[PDB]
Amino acid sequence: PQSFTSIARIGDYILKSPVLSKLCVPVANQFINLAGYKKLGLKFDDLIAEENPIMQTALRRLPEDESYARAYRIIRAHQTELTHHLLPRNEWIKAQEDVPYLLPYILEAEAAAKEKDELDNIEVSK
Amino acid sequence: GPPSGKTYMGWWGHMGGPKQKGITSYAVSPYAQKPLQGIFHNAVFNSFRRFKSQFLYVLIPAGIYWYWWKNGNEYNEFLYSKAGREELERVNV
Amino acid sequence: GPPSGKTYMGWWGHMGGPKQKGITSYAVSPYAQKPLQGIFHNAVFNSFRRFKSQFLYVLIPAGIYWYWWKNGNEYNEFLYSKAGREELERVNV
Amino acid sequence: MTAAEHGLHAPAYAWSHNGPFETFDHASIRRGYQVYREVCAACHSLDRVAWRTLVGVSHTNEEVRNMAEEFEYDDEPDEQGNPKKRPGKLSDYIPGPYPNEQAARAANQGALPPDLSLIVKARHGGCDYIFSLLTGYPDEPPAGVALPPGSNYNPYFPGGSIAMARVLFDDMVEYEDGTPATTSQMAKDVTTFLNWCAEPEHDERKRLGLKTVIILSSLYLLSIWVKKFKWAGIKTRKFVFNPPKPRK
Amino acid sequence: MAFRKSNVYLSLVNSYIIDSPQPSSINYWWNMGSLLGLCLVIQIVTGIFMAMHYSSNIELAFSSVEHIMRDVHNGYILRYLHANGASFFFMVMFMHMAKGLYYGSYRSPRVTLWNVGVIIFILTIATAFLGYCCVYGQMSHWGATVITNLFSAIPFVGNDIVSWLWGGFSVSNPTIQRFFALHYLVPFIIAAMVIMHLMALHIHGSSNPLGITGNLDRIPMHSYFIFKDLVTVFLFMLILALFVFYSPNTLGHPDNYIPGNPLVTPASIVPEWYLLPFYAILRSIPDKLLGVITMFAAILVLLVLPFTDRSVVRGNTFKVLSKFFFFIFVFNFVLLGQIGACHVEVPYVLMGQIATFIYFAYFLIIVPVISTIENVLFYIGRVNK
Amino acid sequence: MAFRKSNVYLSLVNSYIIDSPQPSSINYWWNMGSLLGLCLVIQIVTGIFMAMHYSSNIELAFSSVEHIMRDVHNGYILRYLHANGASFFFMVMFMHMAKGLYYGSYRSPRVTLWNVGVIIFILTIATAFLGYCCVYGQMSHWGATVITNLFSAIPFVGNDIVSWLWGGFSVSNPTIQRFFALHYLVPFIIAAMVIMHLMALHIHGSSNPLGITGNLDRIPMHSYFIFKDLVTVFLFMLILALFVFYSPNTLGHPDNYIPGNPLVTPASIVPEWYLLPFYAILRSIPDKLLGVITMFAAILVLLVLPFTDRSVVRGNTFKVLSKFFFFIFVFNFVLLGQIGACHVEVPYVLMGQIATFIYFAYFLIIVPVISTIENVLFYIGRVNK
Amino acid sequence: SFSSLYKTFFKRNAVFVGTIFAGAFVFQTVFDTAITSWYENHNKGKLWKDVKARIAA
Ligand code: HEM
Ligand code: HEM
Ligand code: HEM
Ligand code: HEM
Ligand SMILES: COc1c(O)c(C)c(C/C=C(\C)CC/C=C(\C)CC/C=C(\C)CC/C=C(/C)CC/C=C(\C)CCC=C(C)C)c(O)c1OC
Repeated sequence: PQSFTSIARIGDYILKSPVLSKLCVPVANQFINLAGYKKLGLKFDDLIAEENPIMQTALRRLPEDESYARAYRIIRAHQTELTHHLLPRNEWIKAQEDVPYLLPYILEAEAAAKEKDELDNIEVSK
Repeated sequence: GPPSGKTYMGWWGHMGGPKQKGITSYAVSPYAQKPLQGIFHNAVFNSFRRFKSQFLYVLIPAGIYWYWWKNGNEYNEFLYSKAGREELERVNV
Repeated sequence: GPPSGKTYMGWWGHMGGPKQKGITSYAVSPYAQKPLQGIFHNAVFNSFRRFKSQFLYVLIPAGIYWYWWKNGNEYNEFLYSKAGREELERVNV
Repeated sequence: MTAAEHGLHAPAYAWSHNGPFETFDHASIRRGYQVYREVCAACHSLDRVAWRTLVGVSHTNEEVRNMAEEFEYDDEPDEQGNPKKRPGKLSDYIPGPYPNEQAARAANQGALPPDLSLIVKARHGGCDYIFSLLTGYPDEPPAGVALPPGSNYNPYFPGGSIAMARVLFDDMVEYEDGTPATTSQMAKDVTTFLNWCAEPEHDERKRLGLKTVIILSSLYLLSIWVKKFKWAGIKTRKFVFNPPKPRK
Repeated sequence: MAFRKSNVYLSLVNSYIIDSPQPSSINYWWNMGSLLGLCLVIQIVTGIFMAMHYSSNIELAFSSVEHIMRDVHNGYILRYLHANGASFFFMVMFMHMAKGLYYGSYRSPRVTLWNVGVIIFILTIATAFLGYCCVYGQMSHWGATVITNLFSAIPFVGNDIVSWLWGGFSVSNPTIQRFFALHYLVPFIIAAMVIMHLMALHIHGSSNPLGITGNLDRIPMHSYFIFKDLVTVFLFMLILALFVFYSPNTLGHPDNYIPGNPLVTPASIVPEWYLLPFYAILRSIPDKLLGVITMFAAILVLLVLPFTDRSVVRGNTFKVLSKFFFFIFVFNFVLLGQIGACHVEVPYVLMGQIATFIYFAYFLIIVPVISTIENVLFYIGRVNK
Repeated sequence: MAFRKSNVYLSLVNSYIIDSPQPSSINYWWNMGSLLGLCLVIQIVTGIFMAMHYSSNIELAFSSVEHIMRDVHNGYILRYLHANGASFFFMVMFMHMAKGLYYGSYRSPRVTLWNVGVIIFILTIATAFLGYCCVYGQMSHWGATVITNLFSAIPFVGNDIVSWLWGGFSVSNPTIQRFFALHYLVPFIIAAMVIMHLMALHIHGSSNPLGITGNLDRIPMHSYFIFKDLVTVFLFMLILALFVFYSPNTLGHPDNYIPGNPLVTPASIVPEWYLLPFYAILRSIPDKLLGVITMFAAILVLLVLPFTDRSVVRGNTFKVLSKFFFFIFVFNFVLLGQIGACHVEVPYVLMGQIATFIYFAYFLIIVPVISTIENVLFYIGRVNK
Repeated sequence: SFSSLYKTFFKRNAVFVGTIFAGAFVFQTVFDTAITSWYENHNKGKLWKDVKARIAA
């Protein structure tokens, strides 16, 4: 368990710096290519686990179409892994279409959860 | 029974997973299917491609530790071979 | 959860007993009253009333079987008492 | 972990009883016992095997008795309580020649003589190791090595010092025919005998194992087939997605 | 309503065996665990049938085992089956734990399952040691003495507690009687813990190998998975038969077949194959208190593995660096066992100490830093601006 | 939501000890059942600490009992508590039975419960005999001989099965070894059966003493009935102390304290007090096969009690004749036991035969006809025309 | 000739179990005797059967 606030902060810091970006973008691309999940038919906006209640709030905020598409992709992945095959090289998830559709619905709720956990322990102030 | 806590999985009819629509699963029934539709092509080709795709992940650690173990062994028997007064005493003692 | 068979007693709230209206209960809390009320008067009086009510149900069977046991013991004693040559033989067979 | 303290690693001899489908060569147990009784004599124990299990495995029915009436076993007393000795019967163990323990340490000039009844099942390697000990003695003691008096050298014993000498010479058993005067022969007989006495269940065990492995192999293949069969109702289902109508 | 869900005695078996929505993508390791449980039950059964013909003294304990192995109709099968079934039980136990580590089962949903499991682990190690003491061979007696003297490290109460548990100044009749009675009792407690493990499991089901939510589709146990457990247990039964008949003494050492003798000790004192990793670290750090505490530390670290990994993505199928480190970890474990089995000499001490350091470090520090690297790489690679 | 009802390991205990709506009008007999449960658990615990210091060979079984008697610090308490707690357990179980039969808990909605219970009954009788053999005094050897030979009444092949169960052609090492191992095994099976007993009980609560619906009002389990159990268990502890310290050798018979001698037997050989009732009916009818079948037939005629009690009004709290007949039956039972204890001579064979006749008659025919008369009288009394 | 006659022969569950048990019986017997024969003749001069004959004179 590790919040996406820290991840977003680290990511923005890395991306803003130009030289460090030139150093780390190619290795990131090659890593996500060798990750072994684009081919079998997964977007990275699904691999994140679904035990934390914040994840439940995130999913409950999704629109209908994306939830249905996510269900189709996950069940198809289940079946294809069961078969031991991989999908044909026609529906491999192309790199340019790995859009983040779920990250904002994590951060929007993570901020509220963090400020809830903070505001309880307020002081009398002056 | 007394009410129990919230759970992310239930029983049949109330799985609780996201509601899906448009999925249309099919079947063929096991009797009229000729089980071993692919038994040699699937076997050899899938086995070799899967062995290729996950080959390094065991070659690298096993090779590293085999090299380590071989070096340790060779130094050990070099210790107890006409070297117990000059090499043994400089590390052991 | 997996649904189970029909049951004649539910849990709190859905207990299953007949619904009733107009029944009123009370209580006075343990700390506001003497724990030992009656202690002796109820002891002696209720004890004697209860023992009087059910005396015969335990008196009669005990008496019957005591009578059997006494008769059996006395006959057994008479059997093996200067009677093993004139009574024991004619009844042992 | 020097070589001297550990002894030569056991070789890979080509046994006769080894192999997944091989029994004993117990046409030689019949003489392995003979040589063992001649040469071990009053030194090692073998006090765990009962004369009712050398019948039908190495000796037919009556010879076991015909030597069993040559020992004593100290059975129950007479009417006066004096303990009585009677000839041995068919369900009594071999007597360890040294009475309790002390005569052993008084006669070996050293340590206890280890129990042979389970020795070759209780040493590292072991099937060859006893053979190596029995034949590994150099004909001349090694040069430039300290050795305590009495004990004889061994290139196979861990530590290189054995308390027993090498009484395995030639022309000293003479089983029934032309065969002895080859110390390898006596060594082979005794090692086969001890490998049997460690477990008088080799033949039956191998047979039962063969039966079980055949049955299990057949059952395993059948299970493979049935798993391929009734799992095939889901290992081939196909899903077809349809974009649901966007209305809410 | 169907009778399968009406009678309570059968409603329970329905909910756990006849119908339980296992996930679709299950690989052979869940069947590996079920095979493990069935190995436990066959071990218990043959243990009872063993104990019906076993004495319990100390001058008449070795004689009992030689009697059961040589002079009883169809007996040696029982004794070799108990021993090699225990060894295979430890093999499958380690395999089950390794699967748990690899696929992300130890994560948040089943921390209670993980705790109950590690409790079962320490119980099982205790049981195996107890039974291995029950034989009272040559090295088994030394092992019993060493472990019963381990507790002397505790300050103040260092000689009273050993004098209590040991029941005497030396290993004698009370020691072995106590050990045998405990060895009989504690497997039933293991069975109770197994029941608890099942209850804590069924509350949330099993996990997908992909590390994804399994609340989408499921298929029942019976008529689909019962056959898979059947095939894997057929494989286990045949390999166990191969061991118990063809080559019996390969998963052990030829020293238990020696009468107990508190006069001399073997050239090398080694535990059975399934304890060498938890024996190398004892020779590793040369402080008695440090070793006694670091064993239970090596278990407590498995306890503390939850809320240590902090990758938002469960499992290690999709993290190349994490799974590569897992493989170097498993080879670390086997190397640790091997380095323990070999003697303590000049290179071996450095080998073992470095092994312990990298092992505990992988549990403590490697996993979090690698996890954070993985998460940040995933976050930055797929985003552009 | 309250943590007591959320965690599974505690949500289980909540519904059985912390929140279980027992009926308002409870008396001390269900508290007595709780007493029985605690007697079982203390029996198990003291049995473990007993077998911790008990040998198993036939030659060293009696010596083991004297050793647990004196040569172990604070050990005679263990042995006496084991024995007298067993006897008190059997008495309290008999009283649990008689309660159940009187109040009509065996009415249809609890037949599974009642069957499971009588299974515990037969199992417990077997356990008691097994342990009494485990002692191997003087008359326990003859008791084992006879009860093993009991099965020889089986038609055709009867000698092979008894020789198999009896470990050979003589009472020897395998006999007592197997008997002790099975005795040490069975009470855990009893524990499994009684957890099933609790499971079957929880489906429909516990019966009122009035034999009427209790779903109207109920009061919570804890803080009310836990103390009703505490008072009775304290009574049990004090009476057991009175029997274990001041009056040890009363409930049992002073014959076990003899070395086994299969050459001489005393003319007065009787079972312990809680097996006399069945022994009487066994020695009553003049046949071997008839007696062997009629013991288990006594158990089965216990079984047949449901769907025979054809009173529309549950229980025997409002039937003068039925309760009078129940009292004649319980005094019948005690008379049967005592006549079994006494020797068989001329005035006793007829006595015992009549006793068995009235016993089985009460089970079969007394309950239905008397019940029907009660029901018809109840109808006729309160009707005009 | 796998016509409907075998399907009717397999229709009744009880006769299916009877046939499987009878097959188990005959299989046990013939398989055991065959395995013993193969194990025996595979070792000429080893097993006691012929050794006692040879020592007979
Ligand atoms: C007696 C020993 C054990 C038994 C009988 C047992 C039983 C089971 C069973 C039946 C399952 C479900 C699938 C399977 O069979 O694997 C399971 C799963 C599991 N067990 Fe155990 N187990 C035992 C020991 C352990 C131990 C020691 C641990 C951990 C230290 C453990 C942790 C787990 C985990 C993590 C799962 C995860 C399933 C999932 O993620 O899909 N178990 N166990
Ligand atoms: C609960 C019933 C059990 C009984 C009655 C039992 C009894 C025995 C007995 C008699 C021995 C051999 C005693 C000796 O050699 O002197 C033994 C050995 C052993 N038992 Fe158990 N056992 C039981 C359960 C278990 C369990 C559950 C395990 C582990 C999962 C286990 C592991 C072992 C091991 C490893 C040995 C090895 C020592 C040897 O080979 O004998 N036992 N057991
Ligand atoms: C170790 C053995 C047993 C245990 C631990 C046990 C435990 C219990 C418990 C806890 C109850 C709830 C009320 C009470 O405590 O009495 C109960 C009730 C009952 N038990 Fe048992 N029992 C045992 C043996 C038996 C046997 C052998 C039978 C009958 C053959 C039996 C028949 C009953 C019946 C009929 C109830 C009815 C309660 C009601 O109707 O109000 N029990 N038992
Ligand atoms: C409720 C269940 C049990 C009952 C009713 C029971 C009853 C008895 C009885 C009557 C004896 C005869 C002892 C005497 O003559 O003084 C006995 C002996 C014994 N029981 Fe049990 N027992 C039970 C459970 C157990 C358990 C669970 C164990 C062990 C864990 C155990 C261990 C023993 C031992 C070791 C003896 C030795 C004989 C003696 O020293 O006199 N028992 N038991
Ligand atoms: C000398 O060379 C060595 C060596 O160096 C090592 C390390 C080992 C390895 C040995 C170990 C690692 C020892 C580990 C063994 C244990 C930790 C077992 C210790 C014993 C126990 C823990 C007894 C447990 C018994 C019980 C009855 C537990 C109590 C039960 C409770 C509290 C539950 C109560 C039940 C309920 C329902 C509340 C050897 O075996 C060995 O010999 C070769």
